[PDB]
This record gives sequence, structure tokens and C-alpha cells, in this order.
Amino acid sequence: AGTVVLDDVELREAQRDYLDFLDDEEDQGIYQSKVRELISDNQYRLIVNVNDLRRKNEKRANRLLNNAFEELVAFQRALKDFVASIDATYAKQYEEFYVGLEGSFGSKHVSPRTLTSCFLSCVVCVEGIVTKCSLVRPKVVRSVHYCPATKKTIERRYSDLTTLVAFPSSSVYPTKDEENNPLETEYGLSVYKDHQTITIQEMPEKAPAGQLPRSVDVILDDDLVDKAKPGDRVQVVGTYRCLPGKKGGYTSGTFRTVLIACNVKQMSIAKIKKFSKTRSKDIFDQLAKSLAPSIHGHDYVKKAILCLLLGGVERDLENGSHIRGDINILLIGDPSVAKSQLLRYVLCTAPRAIPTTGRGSSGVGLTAAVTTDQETGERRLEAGAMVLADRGVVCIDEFDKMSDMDRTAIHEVMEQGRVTIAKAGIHARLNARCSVLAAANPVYGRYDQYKTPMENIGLQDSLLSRFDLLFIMLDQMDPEQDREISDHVLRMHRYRAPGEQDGDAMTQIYEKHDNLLHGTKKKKEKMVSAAFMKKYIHVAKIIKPVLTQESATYIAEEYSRLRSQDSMSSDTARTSPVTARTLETLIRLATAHAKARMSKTVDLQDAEEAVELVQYAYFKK
Amino acid sequence: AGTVVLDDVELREAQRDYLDFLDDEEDQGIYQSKVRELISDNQYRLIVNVNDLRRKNEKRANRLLNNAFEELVAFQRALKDFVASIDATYAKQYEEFYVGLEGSFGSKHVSPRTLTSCFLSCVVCVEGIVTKCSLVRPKVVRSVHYCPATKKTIERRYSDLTTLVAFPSSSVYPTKDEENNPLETEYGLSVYKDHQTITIQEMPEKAPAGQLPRSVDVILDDDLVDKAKPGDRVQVVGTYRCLPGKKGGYTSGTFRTVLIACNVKQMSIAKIKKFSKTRSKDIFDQLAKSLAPSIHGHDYVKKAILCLLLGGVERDLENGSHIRGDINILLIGDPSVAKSQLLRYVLCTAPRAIPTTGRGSSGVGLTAAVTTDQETGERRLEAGAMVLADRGVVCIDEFDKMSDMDRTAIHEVMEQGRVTIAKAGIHARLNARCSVLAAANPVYGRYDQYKTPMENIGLQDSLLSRFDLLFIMLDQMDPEQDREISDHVLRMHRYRAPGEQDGDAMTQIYEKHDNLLHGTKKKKEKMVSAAFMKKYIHVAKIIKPVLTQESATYIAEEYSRLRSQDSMSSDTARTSPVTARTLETLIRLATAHAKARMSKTVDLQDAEEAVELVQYAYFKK
Amino acid sequence: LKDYALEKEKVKKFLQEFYQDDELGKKQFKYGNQLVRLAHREQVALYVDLDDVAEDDPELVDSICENARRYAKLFADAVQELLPQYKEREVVNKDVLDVYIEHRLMMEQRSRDPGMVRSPQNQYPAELMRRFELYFQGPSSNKPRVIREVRADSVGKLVTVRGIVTRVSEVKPKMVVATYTCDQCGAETYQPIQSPTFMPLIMCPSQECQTNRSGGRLYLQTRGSRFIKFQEMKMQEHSDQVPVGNIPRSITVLVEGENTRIAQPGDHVSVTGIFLPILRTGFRQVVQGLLSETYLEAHRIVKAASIAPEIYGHEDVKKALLLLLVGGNICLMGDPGVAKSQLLSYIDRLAPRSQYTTGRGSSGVGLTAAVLRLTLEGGALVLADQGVCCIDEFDKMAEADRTAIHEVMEQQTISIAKAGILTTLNARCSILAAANPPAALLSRFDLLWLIQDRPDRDNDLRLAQHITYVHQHSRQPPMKLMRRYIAMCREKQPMVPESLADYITAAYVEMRREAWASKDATYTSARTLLAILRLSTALARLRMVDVVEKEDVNEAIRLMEMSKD
DNA sequence: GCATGCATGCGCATGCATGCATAATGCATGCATGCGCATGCATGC
DNA sequence: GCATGCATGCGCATGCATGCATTATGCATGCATGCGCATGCATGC
Ligand SMILES: Nc1ncnc2c1ncn2[C@@H]1O[C@H](COP(=O)(O)OP(=O)(O)O)[C@@H](O)[C@H]1O
Ligand SMILES: Nc1ncnc2c1ncn2[C@@H]1O[C@H](COP(=O)(O)OP(=O)(O)O)[C@@H](O)[C@H]1O
Ligand SMILES: Nc1ncnc2c1ncn2[C@@H]1O[C@H](COP(=O)(O)OP(=O)(O)O)[C@@H](O)[C@H]1O
Ligand SMILES: [Mg+2]
Ligand SMILES: [Mg+2]
Ligand SMILES: [Mg+2]
Ligand SMILES: [Zn+2]
Repeated sequence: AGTVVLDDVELREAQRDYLDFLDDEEDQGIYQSKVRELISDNQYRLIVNVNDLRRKNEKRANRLLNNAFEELVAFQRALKDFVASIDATYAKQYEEFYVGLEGSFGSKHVSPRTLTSCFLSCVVCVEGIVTKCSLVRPKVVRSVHYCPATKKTIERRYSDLTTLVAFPSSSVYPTKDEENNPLETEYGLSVYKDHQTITIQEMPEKAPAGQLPRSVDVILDDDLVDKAKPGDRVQVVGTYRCLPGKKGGYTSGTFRTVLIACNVKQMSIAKIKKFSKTRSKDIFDQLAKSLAPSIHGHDYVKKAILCLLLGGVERDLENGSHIRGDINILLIGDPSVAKSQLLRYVLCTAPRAIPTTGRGSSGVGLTAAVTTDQETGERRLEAGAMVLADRGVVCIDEFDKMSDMDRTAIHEVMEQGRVTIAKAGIHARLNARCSVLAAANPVYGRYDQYKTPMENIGLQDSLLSRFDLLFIMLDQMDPEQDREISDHVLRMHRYRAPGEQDGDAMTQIYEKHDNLLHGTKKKKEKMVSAAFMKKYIHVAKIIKPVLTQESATYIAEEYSRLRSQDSMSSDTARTSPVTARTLETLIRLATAHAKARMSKTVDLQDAEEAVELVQYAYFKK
Repeated sequence: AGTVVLDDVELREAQRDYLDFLDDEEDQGIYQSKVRELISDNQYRLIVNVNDLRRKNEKRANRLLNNAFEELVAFQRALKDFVASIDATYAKQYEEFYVGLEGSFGSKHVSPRTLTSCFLSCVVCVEGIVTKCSLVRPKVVRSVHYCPATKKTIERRYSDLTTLVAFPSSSVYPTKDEENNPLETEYGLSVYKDHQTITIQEMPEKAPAGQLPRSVDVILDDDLVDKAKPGDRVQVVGTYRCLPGKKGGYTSGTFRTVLIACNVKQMSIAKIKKFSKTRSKDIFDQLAKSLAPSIHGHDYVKKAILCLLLGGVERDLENGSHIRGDINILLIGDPSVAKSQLLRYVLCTAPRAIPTTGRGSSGVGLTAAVTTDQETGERRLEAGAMVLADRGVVCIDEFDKMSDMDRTAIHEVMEQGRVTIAKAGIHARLNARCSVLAAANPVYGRYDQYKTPMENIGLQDSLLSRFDLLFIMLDQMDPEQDREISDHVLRMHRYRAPGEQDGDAMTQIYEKHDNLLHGTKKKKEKMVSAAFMKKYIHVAKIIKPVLTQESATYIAEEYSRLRSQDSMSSDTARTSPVTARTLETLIRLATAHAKARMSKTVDLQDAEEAVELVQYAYFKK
Repeated sequence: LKDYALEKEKVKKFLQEFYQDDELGKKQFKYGNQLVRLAHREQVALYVDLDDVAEDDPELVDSICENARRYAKLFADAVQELLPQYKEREVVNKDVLDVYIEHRLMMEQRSRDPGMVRSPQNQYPAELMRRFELYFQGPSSNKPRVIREVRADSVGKLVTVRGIVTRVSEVKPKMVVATYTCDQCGAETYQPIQSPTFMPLIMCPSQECQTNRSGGRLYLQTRGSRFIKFQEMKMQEHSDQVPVGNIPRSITVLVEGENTRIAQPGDHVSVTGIFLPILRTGFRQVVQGLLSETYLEAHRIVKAASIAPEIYGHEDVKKALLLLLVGGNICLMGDPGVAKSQLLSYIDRLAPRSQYTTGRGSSGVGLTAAVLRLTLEGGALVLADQGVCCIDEFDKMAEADRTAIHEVMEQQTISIAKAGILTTLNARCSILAAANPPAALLSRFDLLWLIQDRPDRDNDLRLAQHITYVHQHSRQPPMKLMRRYIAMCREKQPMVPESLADYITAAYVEMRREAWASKDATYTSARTLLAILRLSTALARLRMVDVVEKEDVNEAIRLMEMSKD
């Protein structure tokens, strides 16, 4: 086609507007460093805040939201121009670059249930869960052929979705020469791009109760191929378009609507160094004390939860042997001792946390399963709760109600951290390294003091050895303790959020002091802010300490001392048996304490703290 | 169409070969100056000798003659490259340049009768006469449109004969926008090229006697539009191709063959300055003496013919008055005095010479005619012999046999030099400035001496006054004159061309002396070569002399003397009457003599020579 | 490329600006007055000079030159927008077309509210309501071109040409916009025309017919339609510009409303025009692609004393020629060598309407008239109506031509009755004839001049001196004024008083008596008296006198005596 | 000069190669889901 | 621990929207040339 366009006021003006938008010379803009980062990382697309564009140029934002394709084309042209300007050499590699979108879209923030034809041809944002995914497939863009008879090579260009409507003249694969000499395809010189299709469903938590769900279909291009997986909660921003049906005579008048993604999102130094170096022991002291103001007392359980948050060190050797580094805890107590509050707080704070109660999930939904795909006849693996929580936390409330077979299944995860799966036609070893919290009621409803803990717990020695720590909590009815508990509870109850009028319906390292949440006496001390706590926890989890020679003999001698004291402990009973796992638990707790205070080696104080914890947990009066 | 070609050995090698062909750096080539001349003259095509190409590269010449289109494309690409190289600015004006061909094609030199399918797709050369021509018509190449509704302008490109076969998708004129908004054509911004069609017939002189003629059809492109006219003898070099018929289901299998022209040809200082400045009078002396060695004696007739060759000066004034500058001669003599030999020699030597005998051409075929074109119903003008011979020579043998009406028609050409033509619907004044030679036999077969020349000539005084000069030639049977004539005739008869073996079947200013053609006695003098004679005649015809005050009174007094001597001439009769035309004849002959010797002004000697000629011609014993 | 809005504003300000030029020696608002006259029906076309625009902006002039049609349309729209501002009163007297325009505007105001949405098809065509035409005058700096050299490079440009007219078409109306009325509604439909042929519509696009889906059918109307005056012209090159050995080329011109009826066949014209093509659909051709035919759209068409001072002598003949030019048939017979043809050439060049014939080249159909595809086209005698005709070599003409010439001289009309032609043609022209040495010439013609070449030495020597002077200095020894003088002279008409009759009568009688005394005399009749009266009236007209005087009669008598002797 | 011959010239019919105009219906395939069957897991007593 | 219940799971039929496959003949137009006619030119005697 020889038709060309000479002038177009709108397109030229829009391109000029984007050129001025992405200059960042007389402004505090950052996009220049973003482009330099893209050049450094060999990536070929940019993400631009919609709110930023609206602030700088409201008319362009309005036009882009109301009309997508032409404005996106102008964006891509402007990106090509500026990439050529900054570094023309890098722009040679890729044909055209792409634009992502970000920011608060406002009215266009639309649920899969509320997508309508009113938003067609516009850019929309949607939040959902992923249910179906397809295999990655290549697609031809540029084809190259060679003719052995005449020693000539030719090239053909393809453009199918670049243009809105395609015709039979295009998309034809050449096979013969002008004189019927055969052509040989040369796959090395051709160009291909990847293609994938996914399906998104409205989350069951958001859908109205008792109603069937509604879903949308998404196409993922070459860059965003591997960014999504089934069973995942995502947010997708992209165009909403109609699908051209293939040629025919009579049409019913109903198109197919498909969302074409442009952005896919998985929804989620000096201060730290100074604080750590100055505090050392006070680091873990305050972190244990400031774990959760909403919960009263129970310092040992807070210490244990902090040890889970920091964790041990995974180790590997020459022979391929694996040594576990995770910690596991079981709490048993009387009703209303706030075990479930602790579980919920750990769910909120931990990065990868999944709650799975006793009978809520069975043995199949915990680890994994194998299903025969009807579409192809092959065998596929579906991951369970524990496989999804790799290097994460699984919380199990009402642990006693869980059946025996489920606990035998959990043995594989608790011992080695791997899951072996096999059915005729497929077999695999999946990684499931994880940590477990569990809370179980006593068998008699309330913990009996006179009976030994073995009768009350009612669990076999193997399962007890599987757990690193056992804790027993009691509701002692001391008048002064009850007074303290009532004071704390009513102080929390009377508190109201600042900035909210009374009677209405419904970052510094240390938190600001509060008259009610802290109290007048506590003015001499402060609590650590949640955000800094999370940052410090992440940094500590990164750090890799090493064990010293001073503490190894000390810990070994104390383990031997405990195994000999087994005969000496005559006035009290033992909660858990002492096996070879106890020594690994000692080393693990020592390393966790060494993680608490940023350093390079494990010292004696960490071993002493670990041993104090072990002595407290393993024996009771 | 997205199909492209990456490699082609033959085309790239041919382009490289032409690049090396047109370099002219380490060679004595001239094409660089040719390109510079083309840039100077704003022309956009080149002519290249085929024999030169064959000498430099025989394989390329063979391929070009055997295969035309691809090789011509390579030539045009190479021209574009070198025009860009020498001056890239000039190459911007024109899309693509073109190549002409020249030289001896040899076997491919083909008559319109001998063109066959064996020469299809090759470059051929043909010699013929032009019979039909068509009006010049523009053709669209690039179209430009504007939309007042959306203020957008678009452009469409057309390429019909650039590609061998065209399809209905192309050659479509756009009239509506994508949203049916009307478009307004803007003829200023579009691009057009001229187009013409002509027909060529084999010349009747070359065709076998008694057989019907055969013709070829030629298409003339934008450059060669005005290079041909009907009734013209031309040589055309170009491709010979088939013509694609328009779409249909059933075909008889017979194509139309059309020749596409690439070249159209109309078939045809120090020495001069030194010779003229040194010789002066001897210039015309030798030119008269060396006019034609094949003819014996008759110095006066040779002088008169030389005066025709040089001619007078055309003059114009303020009031639009025109003054004739041509000369006219009539010879009357006994049989075998070589009048027709003189006419044939003047035909051979003069640039534009046309022979038209007495009854060979009538009054209509002499001047012009008007014909009603059946194709359109309009009136068209067809030029006769005298209109074609503008600023030329018409030779009329057997002038006495011409009818009276034809001579009355010739009056208009002889007096003013123009032809007035009129028929209801059209009227014109055509230019016919010309000079006439005429030879007429005496009425009595042989010239009678005793009777006055008026009885012998038998022509009215008006026609005699129309002619500038009258000459009478006689065959006097003097024994010594007969001996001289026999010597000359037999010397010419015994002569043989040098380089030709005896008995076989069938540039220096001065000609080399010959033993027989000149003789032993004539060694003291030499004759002027024909080529230098033609060059000098052309240069003299260019020169524009001016009349001096010295000779005007002298000539006027001699004219009065002649008109008074009219009573004094009692012993002899007068051949021609003395009218006002005699004075103009005197001035004309004076200016012709002044042309003979290159100078700036007319002198007295030229007037004396003119008067001697007049005295000799106007009276006889 | 530049936006059309800015240049439209520039055009408007240019029309509103100029105050400079005035003929009476002042500063006058010319374009304002032109626009005020244009407001009513006191001027129906406007001509714009491209020399005046050149003062402030030459790029506008260049863009107008290369893209003339678009700028013509822009100028028309700008002037139409300006017209309401300059309007000061309603039309004093108006015709049918104005009645439609006023009625349509009135009902447009009646119906259309300012806020309602109007479809782009719902508006009136611009040219239907418009009644003024705009034309351009060629730049003075621009050089006129030649018919032979205008080619594809000149398509769409603005050009100026000079040529000779050979064919003119009779005036016929040309359609501009066609008006349709529906069969079942009061709405009106308009169809613009920009093609040589068009296809009339059938169904009604009106909104009411669409809503009801009635299927009403359209009918043409002629009263509501707009028509323009259209003419077709054929031009040829001057004989001066033709190359060696070729034939003059021709071009075709189209002529619009006010430019119609300006040019006549045989005139030399200068035309300012636009060079545009016509897309041709018809018989199949050899070469594929889009071919076209070129034509020219015009916007403006622009068309005693010494007589032949180069020729020595013949003073009395020159006086007779002057009288023949001024007016109230002359024949010259001469020996060869005396310049009789050059006098006829000078007469042809001097006269406003003139023709010159040389002999058998223009014989037959070149005279009288003939029918061509049907229209009747005249010859030289027809073209020279109310002018002067010149004929050379009269005796060599065929008998039919001589009979026609005699009829023209005596009766002043031509009658043709042949197969396909039955007409009488008006030829009010006076004839000058040249010939070589009969009773017909004496009886029919008014004045005969016999030029005999007597070889007197003094006269011949003076003629030789004059010819040498002419050939050497290219000027005689020491026309517009002559044309203006003749035009002013012919305006008046003297009259013969009653008394002088007696004197004239006496003279006539005596003259005839002398002619009866000289038996060698040949002709005297009342025609001689009529010729004398006509010559005296012509001389009195030359003196601009209301009453014929004695000197004119004496000079006429002397001239006739000199001619007869 | 008048009487005659006649090569040129023009308009409307048919014959023949190319070229132009027309234009819905019936049959096949993959996605969704019912119905019978055997294995296997989980839950009581 | 053995007897029973049962939520999961698999393979082949039909129903229904989209999608796929098929496919020469008759009529119109411009170029070439015959046949009757009137004008006009040229050639004798
Ligand atoms: N130490 C404590 N500090 C603050 N509140 C407590 C404490 N112990 C119990 N509570 C209150 O008692 C309730 C116990 O509920 P829950 O955590 O469900 O108990 P359990 O998990 O033992 O069944 C909570 O709402 C909590 O507010
Ligand atoms: N002066 C001359 N010089 C040479 N040859 C002559 C001369 N006069 C006559 N001839 C010969 O006589 C022949 C005359 O033939 P031609 O020229 O036809 O005579 P004309 O033209 O008089 O009928 C020529 O072939 C020529 O060779
Ligand atoms: N009186 C004169 N004055 C000037 N030139 C003259 C005069 N008489 C004749 N001539 C010249 O003589 C020539 C006569 O030729 P032309 O007029 O054609 O003769 P005719 O008209 O008799 O055929 C002209 O070119 C003219 O220049
Ligand atoms: Mg609980
Ligand atoms: Mg001869
Ligand atoms: Mg004359
Ligand atoms: Zn209607």
C-alpha cells in the first residue's frame, strides 16, 4: 500500500506533549535514571505513574484513559526517540519499546464483576485470582528463506495484531520460488516472540455470598510470559478490547471481549547499623518486649516467636546431605490465654504466612496432589499449603483436632523439608522448607495440675521430638495479676484512634509515647516501630553467622549434662523426650540469637539464652 | 507487501560492473564531463555507446543486448549512485535517471519488416518514417488529497508500468476518508508525466517493389514527447515487449507487440580564421572554382549557386514590415549541358534540400493542405514541400512543364516567404522562407540564336521579375572546346577509386593532388576539401554583415544608369525586365559576396562583382 | 504546509486594508466601495489584482500561483463572510434568484434554534446562496508563456497566454447546483456538480422521510437550480513563435459568466488562466494508468497623417486610403515591381477588424461559410464584418469568388443556397483589391488607381535612395494615435445643406457634359455622384463639421479627376 | 471560356474480436454435559 | 481391624453455535469497410 499521511495535528501534538513529559531537565523528575536503569538491565519497557501524568498534564491523562491505542502508540514512539537520544546504540537491539501504567485510576478501578461495555477501548485496572494458565508458545514475526537452486535468500515481515484487522493477503508462509524452485526455511535467522494466555477470577472473599463467580481472559505477550501462575492473587492493568471473529457471511452480532495486559502486579541503613551496634543484647531485649503491646506478658512465647522470625541457618555438605534450619513450636494452654491472637499477629507480621486449622485442610490439601489433565492426558502437580509456603510460616490452630494421617504426612516436611510425590507416569521431589506454629487444647478441656503433662498432651514421643519447643500456658487467678489484666484490657478498650471524632461510627525508630497504650510509668522506655522492626528482621534474616569453638564444647557438655540429669530430675516431670534433635535445636537457637544482634560469630551469651529457653520449656513443676 | 530480498549475486555484480564502467579516473573516458554537462543543462538521461561497452566489457554488452530490463535497471541505479556522488544536491530533483543507447548493434539492426518474435525482450534498432502521432497527455504518478473536515492531507503513490503486471488493488483513486468525510483533490501538489504514441513505417525506398508496407507502434515517455513529428525519417532504439491484455477468462493466445523507445534519432576554428583572413577575395575565387570538379566550366552558374548557398540577410523593421533575403535562379539551355547534374550536386551539398520536378508535385503538395480529421471532427494542416523546406533549398527540374496555377501559388512563397491558408473553421499563416533552383528547356527544343530570348523563354514578365537571376547556356561546337570536354570526360571515366583492385565489380583544408582528377598542369593550385567547404559555408551563413555608406550611392547610381541605358542597349536584347526588385537583388548579391569573405561590412568589390553578374545575366548578344 | 485559517485571516485583512490608489488624484477606499456595491446587486463579479497584493506579502502570491484553485475558493469564502459587515440597506429591486435566497434565509432563521444539533449534510451549499464570482489578474512580473511549452509541470499552476482565436461557442447555461423536491415532504435537497456528467438522484435524504420511511422520490427543479454562463474557446500560436518547419499548436479555453461574450473569432487575445486536467474515461488504450486531457480555465481576457511611410510616393492614393479607412471600395491595378501588396498589408495591420487574402489559398470555403459539427462558421468576408477587407491578385481568383465579391460590394449581403446550407450572411465591409493589367472594375468599383511604371530618371533615383536608406538605417527618412483619431472621427455624422445641392448639381451636369464631349471617356453615372457625396461627407467628418463645406467637395472632385486621369 | 471527366471526399449501416456484468446455501467440527462403571479413600463399631 | 458409606474420578454419546467449501455464461462496444450522395477541381476543344 502506497498510501501515506503528511500531517496530523493531534498525533504530532500528543507526541510533543510526551516529549516534554519525559524530559526531566528543569524538573525533579526521575525518568532519566529509570531509562538509564533499563539500559543497564537490558529490559525494554517503562512504568509511568498515571497520577504523575495527571498532575503534570491533566488533558493528556484524560485522553489516555478515555482513548488507549493511539496514545499508547505515541508513548512508544516517544520512548524510542528518547532511547535513541540518550544512547542510540542500545535502541538498535529492539524494534519498539513498551509502556506500563501505575497509580490510582479512581473510577476505572473495576472488579471482574463490574467490567462492562462502557469501559471498552479504555485502560482498566482489575484485581483477581488466577485459575487457568497455558503453555508458552512461540509466534513468528519475521521469516527468512533460502533457495539452493538460485543461491538467493529472502525475508518476509508479519504484522497481525499490530493492525486492527488482517486480510488473507498477509499471514501467508512462502514455500516456492518465482520459478517453482523449492525454498528451505532457515529457523536461525527468523524472529519469534513468546505468547501465553491466562484466566482471572474475582476473589471469593470479595464476591457476594452465595453467587457464582465471574472471570476475564488475559493475553500475555513476550515480556510478561512467566509473571503469573495459577492460584495467585494479582492486579492487572491493561486495555479492554473486542476480538475480531474470522471471516463469514452471517454474524449473530456478539463479539468476544478480551483484556490485553500491559502491567501485571503481585499485590503485597545508618539507623539500623547504629541501633544494632549500640544495643547488642538490648536489640533482642526490646524486640521481645515490644513484640505485641496488645498481648500481656508471656515473655518466653514472645522470645520463641522472635526465634521463628529470625530462624536458623540452612547448611549443605559435600555428600549432598541436608541439615534442617527451621524451628517449630507447640503451645498448649487453658482457654482465653490469647493463643489465637498470637497466631493472628504472626500471620500479619510474617511475609509469607498461611493459616490452616485442624480440620480446615486435609492431608491432600496440605502438601500436594497429582491430577490427570483431560485436555492432553498428561499428569500435572498441584501444590498444597506447605509447598506454597516455601521459606515461610504455616499457622495451625486447633492442632489437636488434626487426624493422625495428616500428621504423618507433615512428618516429611518437618524432618527434611521436602515432599516426595509419585504416581505411575510421573514422580517428583518438591521443596517445602517451612516453619510451623501450632496451638492445641488440653484433652480434659482445662489443664490438670496434678497429672503429668504426658497424660494431658496425649501425643506420641515421635511427634513431640519433631517439634523444637513445647510451651504450657495457664490462667492463674491471682488477684493482682487479674487487676493488671483488667487494667490492660480496659486501657486498650477505652483507646480511640487519633484524628477520629469521639462518638463516631465505623519513620522514627521508637514509637511515640502514648498516655493510655503505654502509661505514665513507661515514660522511661519506648517501643520499636513496626516498620523498622520488619526492616531489621529482614536484614537479620539475610545475615549469615558462624559458630565459634568456644561454645561448641560448652553446648555439648550441657547436652550431656541434661541427658545425665534425666536421672537427677526427680521432683518434676519432663514435657518432651531428649533425643539427638535437642542438640541441633540448641545450635539453631544459638544461631537465631546471633541473628538477633547483627554480628559475624555465635557467642556464649546466645548459647546461654538458648539453654535457658530449653530448661524452661522442657521441664515443669 | 513485506517481502524483501537480501542477496542476489547477479544484480550486485552487474551494478558493480557498471560502477567500474562509469568511473573514468584511470582511463581516457569522457562520461564524467558528460554528467557535468547534464547537471549544467538540467537534463536527466545519458547516452552510452554500445561498442564502447563491448570493448571495455564484452560480457556485459552481451547480457544487455540479450536481456534488457534488468540490465537497464542496473544502469539507472548506477547513474543515481554516481549523480549522488558527484553532486548529491542535484539528484534530489528527479526520482530516477535514464540511459540511452548508441553505436553499431550489428545483427540487431532490424527493419520493420524483419522484426520477429526472436528479438522479444531485447534492445533493437529500427529505421523508418513517421506516419501517425497523437496529442500529448498527462499521466498521474503521485496524488495528494486534503480533508476540510479533519484538516489532514494524504498522499498516494502509483506505479503501473514500473512493474510488469498490475492488479486491481492499485490504480484506485481515493475520494473518501475513513469516516466518509469528502476529500478535495489538490492538483498543485500532485505529480504528472507526459505521454505520447507514434507509428513508424518502413520507408518506401527500402521496401520491396510492389509489396505492402509494415509498421511498428512506439510509446514516447515524458522526455521524448516532442522529438518526433509525422512525415519524418527517424531511427529508434529501444526494447521490444509484449502488451498485457486486461483481465478475462478465455484468451485466444495472441499478444500485442509494442516497441518502447529509449533513443530517438533524426538521421543526418583556427584553420577557418587563418584561411579567411589570408585569402579574402581568393576565398570566393577558389570556392567558385572548386565547386564541382565533375562539371566543366560555367563559372557564372557556379558563382550564382555559391550565392544561393551563402544567401542574403533577412531584415525586419518597426512597423512589422518584412524584406526578403533569399535568391532565386532560372537556367535555360540546350540538352546535355549538365543542368540536372548541377541540381543533384546542390541537393547533395545543401543541408535542407528537396527535389520537386515539374509534374511530380502539384500545387496542393507544394505548399500545404487542410484535412478534416475523422477521429475528432477538427481541421488539421498538412505541410507541403515548400513549408518543410524552411530556410532551405527546393530544386525544380523541368520547370517549364509546371502548370500556371502552381506558379501562381509559388508566387506567395517567392515574394514574401509566407503561405496563407484558410477554410471555414481554421485559418493560419505558415512560414515558408526558401530558395528555389529551376531548369527549363527552350520551347523550340534547342535555343534559337537569331530570335530574341523572349520568344524562346515564353514566360510572362511577372514571373521573370520574381526570379533574381536568369542564365542561358549553349552547346557551342568548337573543336578545341570539344577536345577539352572529351579530355575531361574520359579522364573522369578512366579514374578508379584508390584501394579497389582493378577489374573488380560493384582533414586537410586543400585536397590532395590527383594525376587524373586534376592533371599535371594543375600542380600549381589545389582544390578545397568538401568537409571544410561545408564548415566554412555554415560559418559564413552565421555571419551577419552590414552595408556601408560608400556602396549605397554607388549602387543607386548604377541602377539609375541601367534604367537609362535601357534606351542605350540597341545592339542587344534584354532577357529580363528591370524593376524595383533589381535594386534589392543588387544589395542581396553584395551581402552574399560579403558573406563569402568573413568580415563585418559590405565593401565596393562585392558591389562590383554583383553588378558584373547582373550585367552578364540580364543581356545577351 | 500552512494552516488555511491564518491565510484566510490575512486575506480578510488585505481586503479590508488598502486605501492607496485613486484615479482622480486622491486616496480612496477601493475594496470597501467594491464590497459595498457587492452587498446588493450592483456588481456580480470581482477581479483581484495580484500586483497590488505583492506590496505586503510575496509568499501569498507564490502560493496563489502554484495552488490557484484552493486560493480562489478561500477568497470567495472570505468575501462572503465580509459581505454582511458592509451591508447597509436592503435590495431596492430584486429578481427571482434573490427571492429564493431571501426566503431560504428567512425560514432558516425561523426554524433553526442556536443550540440544536445540525448534521453536516443539513447546511446549505456555499455556492448556492453566493451570487458573486472572484477572478484573478496575472502578475505583471510573470512572463506570458507559449502554447507549445505548457506541459505536465504546468498542471494546476496560474499562467498567462497570448494567442489567436479561431473557434467560439454559443452561450449556453451550465449547471452549478441541482435542486430536488421530495414527493411527500416540504424539504429541499441540493446536489453540487463538479463533473462533466452526473447521475440524478432518486430517494429523499430528508429527516422526515427517513423517520417515516415513506420512500419519497425526488424531482429536479429548474427555477431553484443555479446556472452559469459558459463558453468554449480555441486558440493557436502566433506565426512568430513557431519553430522551423513545424505547424502552430492549439489550446482549449473555458470561459465563465462575465468573461463570456468578450472575444470573437479572429481576434488576438491575452488570457489569464488556470491549467487543469480532465479525467478521461472511454476507449481502451495501450498504456495502463490514469491519463487525462488538459484545458485552460480563464479568469480574464484582454483583446494628413502618414500611411505606410516606408513606401515612397503615391500620396494621393494614401489620401484615398485614409478616406476609405474613415468611411462616409478601392481597386489598384499596377505593373509588377510596384509595391501594391505592402499597402494592403499595412491596411490589414492598421484596421481594427481586417482580413487579408492572397489568392487560391483562401478560395472557396475560405470565403462565404460552411457547416461544421451543427454550427455555421464564416470565412474572411464574414470575419471582416464592419471592418475592411484586403484582396491580393484579384484577377487570378476563380469566377465564383469574384461574383461573391461583387455581391458583397454592391448588395452588402451574401446568399448561400446549397445542399445543407440556406442562409443570408451580413457583410458590411469595404473592399480594397490589388491586380495586374475590363468594364466590370470600372462599373462596379468606386475608385480605381492605375499605377504605371514610367522609367523617369529622377523618380527612379529617389526611389533607389529611399530603398537604400530603408535597408541600411532600418527606418524611413525624417498607429495607436491613428486608431484613436479614426475612432473619434467616426463618432460624428455631417449633413448636406439645401443650397449647396445646386452647386453640386451644376458640377455633376458639367462633368457629364465633358464626358459626353470626350467620346473616349468610358463611364459616368449617378454612382460617381454618390461616390463624390460620400467622399465629401467623409472629409467633413474629418473636419468634425456639422455641415458639409466647399473644400471637401473640391477635394473629392480633384481626387476623382486624378484617379480617372 | 464553356462543356465534360473525374480523382477526392463525406456520412450510416453491418460483421467480428475483446471486453464487461452476475452472484447464498448446505455441511462439518469442537465445546458442555449426562450416564454407567470400577478403583480407592475415609469413617464408623 | 473389619465392615460400610461415600465424595472423587473417568470414558462415550448427543446438542448447538461458529466455521468451512463451491463455483462459467451470456450480452455489450469499438474498429473496418461498403454504398449513395453532393461539392468541387482539373482537363479538354
Ligand atoms: N494476656 C492477655 N492480654 C490481653 N488480652 C488477653 C490475654 N489473654 C486473653 N486475652 C483476651 O481473651 C480473649 C481470648 O480469646 P482467644 O485468643 O480466642 O483464646 P484462645 O485462643 O485461648 O481460645 C482475647 O479476646 C483477648 O482479648
Ligand atoms: N560541362 C560538362 N562537364 C562534364 N560533363 C558534361 C558537361 N556537360 C554535359 N556533360 C555530360 O552530359 C550529360 C548531360 O546529361 P544531363 O545533365 O541530364 O543534361 P540535361 O540536364 O541538359 O538534360 C551528363 O551525363 C554529363 O556527364
Ligand atoms: N515605392 C516603393 N517604395 C519602396 N519599396 C518598393 C516600392 N515599390 C516597390 N518596392 C519594393 O518592391 C517589392 C515589390 O514586390 P510586391 O509588392 O510583391 O509586387 P506586387 O505587389 O506587384 O506583386 C517590395 O518588396 C518592395 O519592397
Ligand atoms: Mg483459640
Ligand atoms: Mg536535365
Ligand atoms: Mg504583389
Ligand atoms: Zn422528502
